[PDB]
Amino acid sequence: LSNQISGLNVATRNANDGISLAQTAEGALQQSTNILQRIRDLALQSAN
Amino acid sequence: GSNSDADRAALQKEVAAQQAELTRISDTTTFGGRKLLDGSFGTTSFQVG
Repeated sequence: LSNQISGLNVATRNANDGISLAQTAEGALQQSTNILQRIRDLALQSAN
Repeated sequence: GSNSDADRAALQKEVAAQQAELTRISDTTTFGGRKLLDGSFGTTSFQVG
């Protein structure tokens, strides 16, 4: 049980690290969605 | 009266001035350096969707 609890603690720490990495991914992908939105705006006004 | 105005020549000058002024109305409508009603209107298509 001590081995199991220690492994589970370090695994929760690794999982939180992965959550932070995936949250950075969420932010970067939201930024790219904003860029693609602006690209759609400039493309549609590019009808000119 | 078909003969009363011997200045039909001056009348023709008036008409030619009007014609040149119409040809000028053709130009000078350069809404964007792209004078619309004369010359080069590529039958454009304003995208609205």
